[PDB]
Parts: sequence; structure tokens; C-alpha cells
Amino acid sequence: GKCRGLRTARKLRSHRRDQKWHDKQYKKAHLGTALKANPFGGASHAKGIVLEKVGVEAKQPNSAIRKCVRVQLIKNGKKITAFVPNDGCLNFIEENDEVLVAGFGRKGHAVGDIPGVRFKVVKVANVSLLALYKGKKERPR
Amino acid sequence: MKMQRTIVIRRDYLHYIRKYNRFEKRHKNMSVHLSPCFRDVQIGDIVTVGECRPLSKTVRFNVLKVTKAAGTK
Amino acid sequence: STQPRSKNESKEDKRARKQAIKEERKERRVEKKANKLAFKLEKRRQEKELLNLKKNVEGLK
Amino acid sequence: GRMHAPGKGLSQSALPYRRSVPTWLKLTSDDVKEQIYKLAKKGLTPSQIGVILRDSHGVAQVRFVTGNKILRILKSKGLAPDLPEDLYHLIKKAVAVRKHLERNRKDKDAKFRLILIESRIHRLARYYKTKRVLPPNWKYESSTASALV
Amino acid sequence: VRMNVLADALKSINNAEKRGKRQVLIRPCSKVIVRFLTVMMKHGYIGEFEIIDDHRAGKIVVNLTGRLNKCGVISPRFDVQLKDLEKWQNNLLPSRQFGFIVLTTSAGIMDHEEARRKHTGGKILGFFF
RNA sequence: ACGGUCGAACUUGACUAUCUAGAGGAAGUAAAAGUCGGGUUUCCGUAGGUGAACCUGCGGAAGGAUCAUUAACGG
RNA sequence: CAAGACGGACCAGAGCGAAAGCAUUUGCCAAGAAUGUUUUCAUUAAUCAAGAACGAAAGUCGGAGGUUCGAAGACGAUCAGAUACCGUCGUAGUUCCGACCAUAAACGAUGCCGACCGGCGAUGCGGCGGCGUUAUUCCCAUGACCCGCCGGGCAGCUUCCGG
RNA sequence: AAAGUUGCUGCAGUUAAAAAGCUCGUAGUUGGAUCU
RNA sequence: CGGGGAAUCAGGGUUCGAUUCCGGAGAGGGAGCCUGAGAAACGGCUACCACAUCCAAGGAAGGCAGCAGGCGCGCAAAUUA
Repeated sequence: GKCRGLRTARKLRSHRRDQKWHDKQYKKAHLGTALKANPFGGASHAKGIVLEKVGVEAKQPNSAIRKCVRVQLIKNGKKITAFVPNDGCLNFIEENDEVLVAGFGRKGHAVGDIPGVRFKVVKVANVSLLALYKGKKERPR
Repeated sequence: MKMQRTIVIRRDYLHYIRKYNRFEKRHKNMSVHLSPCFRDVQIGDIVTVGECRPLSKTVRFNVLKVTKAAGTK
Repeated sequence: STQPRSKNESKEDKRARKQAIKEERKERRVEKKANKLAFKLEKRRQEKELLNLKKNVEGLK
Repeated sequence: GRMHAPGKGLSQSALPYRRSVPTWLKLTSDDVKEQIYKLAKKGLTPSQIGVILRDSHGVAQVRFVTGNKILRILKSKGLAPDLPEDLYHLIKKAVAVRKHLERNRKDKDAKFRLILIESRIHRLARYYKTKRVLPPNWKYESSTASALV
Repeated sequence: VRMNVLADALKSINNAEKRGKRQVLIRPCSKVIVRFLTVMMKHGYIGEFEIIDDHRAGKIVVNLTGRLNKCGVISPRFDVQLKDLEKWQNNLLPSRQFGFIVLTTSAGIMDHEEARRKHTGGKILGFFF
């Protein structure tokens, strides 16, 4: 049982911080290795250069080829696979162009069918995928 | 009582932590000057000091009176 | 040395046989530890390999 | 609950509510004190003096008859020994276990109980150092142990 | 070992209140225990009692009515200022209409409403309803 | 200009830590349909058997499905 | 005749120990719980970072010994593909003495100390009260039984206490 | 914030994650009645 | 960088505070000084280090973490009024 005395504030705060280190979110936030392993470097978005297009197979009960691209981030050079969302949207991307990439949703976790993909593309050649898909703007090269 | 005409006293207090509403025992050491008119001062007896100008690197208080230990005759 | 001990065996014959068994066992434990370490390094290299294979250069185009 | 045992005994004395000297006890306090003096001259602990007075002389409680307890009467007269009774017996027990362990080397049970008796000795000496019955520099040593007894 | 003899007393009183017994024997006794039971008596909660004097710590025989729901000690005796008494009587008492934080102050041992009247603070001992 | 002082910075080894070029080594991946092709109740610790698995030795667990019998005991 | 091992049945939900554990007689050695007490001291205590003692089996260094059993190992049997099971033999080990090792389903898969909340009669130890039977009708106390109570124990049964 | 899923208020540890093999022991924490 | 404070919140709490108010610190990096009531000042000076400007090749001049503006950097921020 818990110590409950009047002069036990040191034991209580010491025990709380040691046992705080056993939480998954607390350790991911405060130990410093998750921020050094994060490709985005703790940023909401990052810009990169497309290296390859790649077709990634959906996890077992779904059967599809999810269209992704392999990008290399500008600021650190780390390599990323990023999903291109809507249908036909892969045809807007060519090789070696700037791509703005955001998170997919689950803060570093794979989302849905796509295995190992944490990222989705947001912009190509500084026009959004949404305006390109709905035909609101055109991309230069 | 190991330095030359200067002693080391400690002061004990309780520091309050609001989140647990409790205390922790904390202490601070102090080198103070002991004049030779307080002879046969022993370890563990209570001493009353008063603030004066810095006399050393670490000495800023001067012993004003000494009361013996709670049991010492 | 699969030599059963004779009832006529005396000292410095049983002692020699026992010492031979001890030194055989020490050498065999040493190379058992060596094989454990080698398999450990190989397994770590193979897992680095598989993780790299999943991360990049795996797909269609 | 014992301090070093898993047992929980209830064996102890129960003083009566009547704190008065009984009528049939025809002893003054002076004669009881003198009896304590001669029993100390024979050479005994205060516990033994209390037992001898209880069994043979009808003195149910010495401090109800004299108004003081036995070791205080001894100390005021000057017949109390320098180290206390319970501590002296603890040291004597530890000395006996030490002698037995110098005899027998493989006895681990004796080594365990020896550790327990040493711990009792240290706790009692700590208490008597606080109360200033022992000198502050008193210490139990493994080597100079039988010199005290 | 035994610490907090008030805790022992209040626990034995509660455990006989749940079983519905008519009398409780609490041992050992104290001045703090006697002042607590007096406060519980003056609100009609505990009922009239006896102190048995053995020449050791006494015993108390408490006659019970079926009125006490919970009898409790708060340990340690936290320092309760008058500005923080409201949070205490929100945490411990079931209603704003009944129930009592017993606290000891330099005016004596009282309940919280008397401490509001006498304008003092103290240390928390318990609560009963 | 002598000397002192404060003192940037330099040179040389050690201890490092980083950045950046690299002959070669050892891999996988995609392209070659090319060539050849029965047993265990469930465990624990330790040791051996080619690392582990698994099996055996030794000591432990149940976290494994109690039927039947039981009054005399004296001469 | 010898050697080394092992102490069955008696042996129980009986006992003892901090746990691991502990069963042939006798003697020594020093400890120990409980109980009894109108003895003594008078708070000396609880739980414990650090630090220490002990810690099954297996294992490892030195010496001694090797009866049994027996990992490894040798054979024999067994099959489309058998390399574990099975039988005979057998090394380290299993035994002792001095060192290390510090692990177990090291279990109640259940911290320790204190308090309160229902009942019951069996048992182990200690103590108390009491008719009787027995020691070939015991001459007195004493042991063995029998009936009740109290205290700490190992357990059990019963319960719509409450969870 | 929801998270009483960090718990002082206020969690948990037989079978779900979890009580150290055992005991001693210092610091630390806690400590029985008793005086208008 | 610290405080004042901010977001959230039953009660207890968790998190933020580069940032206009108060305090400190520093002007590319160190170090030394002159003057002066006050500076180890940099929209003062003297070196060294790292950058870098004009040269007739001897020499000379530098310091936007002021306002505007530019490059670079990046997911990320205004007018040379």
C-alpha cells in the first residue's frame, strides 16, 4: 500500500517520476530517441524529392495495389514512402519534383491497409493534389 | 568543529510540496565564525548567529550565543 | 576416452583420465560459447537485413 | 509478535487493580529495602531479587510496598552494576554462541542466531546510548566481548 | 504495531454499526477519542457511553443507535486553513445538509461549522454521517 | 627597448567527436519456369547432446478426473 | 567376508525451522517457539534504500571415494524418408571434505505489522478444573486414558458477513 | 481534457501485466495511555 | 534565458511562456583597452581567428541579433512607403 505520512512528499514525487517513465506516450515524448528517429524532425510537414514510384500491396484480407512514391526529404536526406490518395492522382507526379508530405493520421503509425506507410503527399510542384484532382489549377514543371 | 576559529552548523527545515500537500526534510550547512569567548562549545549544541559582512569566501554569520545540548548538563 | 575405470586402477591413472575429461569439457564449453556468439551476430545481421528490405526497395515499380 | 521470531505469544503478567499493600503483609518498606540490600550483597539481578521476594516473602510488588522499583533502590544505595541486566545477558548469550562457533565450523544455524543476537545487542546499546546509561563511546566488539561479562 | 488509536476506535464503531450491534467495546481509550465521541454524541449520532478505568489505558463501552452511516478518520492530520475547508467538506461529506468534519483547533476539538463560527482552522481528525 | 601582466591565437603528441571521398569484401531483392533434385499431460531451473528448437539426466510444480474400506481389540 | 549407498513400513493435511529444508540408536554442544508468572527494564518499537547471512537440483575448482543409478557415448533392434522412444553396457556425475556459483512452478501462482467483522469441533504443544478406569484391585503422589476451559500453532468444515 | 490508462485527492499486483527465495539491517517514513 | 503571465481544467492537476512589462545576456568568435559620472561600449578603438570589400598590387576599408530590404534556410513570417 501507499505511504501516506505527512513528511513523505519526496518519496511520492520520486516514485511518480520513476513510474512515469513506464508509460508509452511519456517515454516517446521525453526520452529523445523518437524525435531523432522521426523523419520529419518533429514537423507537421516536410518537402522532398521523388525518387521512385512504387506499388505497395494491401495487407492480407484486402487485395489492392496502393500507389505510393519513394521520396527523399530535403532537409535531412532521409528516405520516405508516401501514399498518393485519390484515384488517378499518381499521374500528376513525375520523377524528381518537389513534393509536400504530411502525416497520414496516427502520429507515426501505419494507417489502414497500407503496410509501413506513415505519410501522405499533399502538394506536388507547389499545387495541391486536391486542386489538381478537382481540376482547379494546373502544375508546371 | 575542525576549522580555525570557525565552525559548521546545519539548519533543518521542512519544505512544502503542494501537489502532494506534504513536506520533505531539507537542510543547509553554514560555516560561521566562533569567537574564542565561547569556549567549550561542543558538537550538537544549539547556536544563535547574526548576519554580518562577508568575512570569508563562505562565512557570512557570526556566533552570538550558544545554548548547550538538550541533555548536556 | 570411453575407457571404463578398472578396479586395479590406482592414482595418477584415474587422475590422468579425470583431468582429460575436465580439459575436454572446458574446450567444448569454450567452443559452445563461440557458436552461441556467432549465431547471435548472424541473427542480428539478418534482422537488420529484413528490416531494411521492408523499409525500402520493396514493391512494384 | 516477537521482534525476531514469527511467533505471537500472550504470556505475560497481569497486575491487579489494587495498588495497595495487602493487610497480611507485615513488612515495612525499610525491611523490604534491607532484604534487597542483602540479596544484592549475595549478588543477583533485580529480576532475581523480585522473584525471590515474590516467592518466599509474600511481597507481591516491591514498588507498591517501598514506593520505588528495585533497580532504583539499588542505584540509590550504590549496588547497581555498570552495564544493564538485559544487555549483559544478551552479551553473555552472544559469547556462548561465539564459543560454540569456534568449536564447530559447519554450523550455519548458530551463525544465523548469532547475527540475530548481535542485532539485539546493537539495538539495546543504541537505546542506552540515547538515555545516557552507557558511555557514548561504548561499543560491542567481536573480539573484546567476554571482557565485559 | 498499533498506531492511531482514534483510527482503531472509529473503525470498530463503524464495523459494529454495519452489523447492527447494540454496544461496542473500544480499547485503548484516549482524550482525543473521548472528545470525538462527545462531538458525535451532541449531534445525536453515537449515544451515551462509559469509560472503564483499568489503571492502564482505559476501555470505552459505547451504546449505539442505528443512526451512524459512516464514521471515519482522515490520516495524516492535515493542516486545514479556513479557506480550504470548503474543498474538504466537498470531498468527505455526502450532503451540504448533514455530516461532520471533526477537526482539532486551538479552541478545542469541534466540528467544521463550529470552526466557521469561531473563525479558526486546525487539523482534520474525521467526519461522520 | 628591457622586464611584468592580462591574453587572443599558433605549433606539436595524446584522448577524442564530427564532416566528407574511397579500391575491395560479404549480402539480400527484381529479371533467368535456365542445370540438378510419426510423436508429444502441461511446465520450471540447470547440464549435456553441432547455436536455438527438441530430447535425455537431476531436483521441483499442478496451472492434472479420489473409487472402495475403516464402531470390536476381549477370555 | 568387504565396500559404498540409503534410513522403508511406523509417517499422519502430525511436528520443527527464516527460508532452502528436516526421520536408525546413544552421548556431547550451543540455540529456539509456545506456555506460566502479583519478576525486571520502561517505549527500547513497526517497515525498511544501502549493506550482510543462508539459499533445492544442476554446474565449476582442489583432495578422497566409487555400491547403485546414469546426462554424453558405444552397440542391438526398428523404417517410403528416422537421426527420439526401447534393451544391454557405460563416462562425467550421483557420496564425502574445503572452496566457488546464487538460480527453481524457490507457490497460497496470494508483502510485513496492527485493529475490527459469524459459528463449530477435532488436532499439536503448554497450563488450569474434575467425577471415574488403569500401572496384574497400584499403599501415596505420578504416567496412560476420560470430560470441560484458556493461550499461541498446522489444518479443516459450515455460512446469503461483506466483497 | 477525456485518462480513476501515472492514481495526493484516486488505480493496481490468486487465476488477466505485476509481491524480492528467505531473514537481518542503516538512512528514510511512521510511532501506545499519561499532566486543568 | 528567469519572472509577471498563457492554454486547459469539477476538485486536485498537466502543459506552455523566443515574444512588446520587470531582470539578465550579447552584438561574427575570443581577448584587451581609450574616454568618461557611468562601457570591458562594438551605428568606439586595438589585435588574433573566420569571413569578406575596393585596388593603379604600394595600400585602404569592414560587422543589420536597429528600420526597411536581399540571399540562404526551411512546413513556417509584411513596405527598400
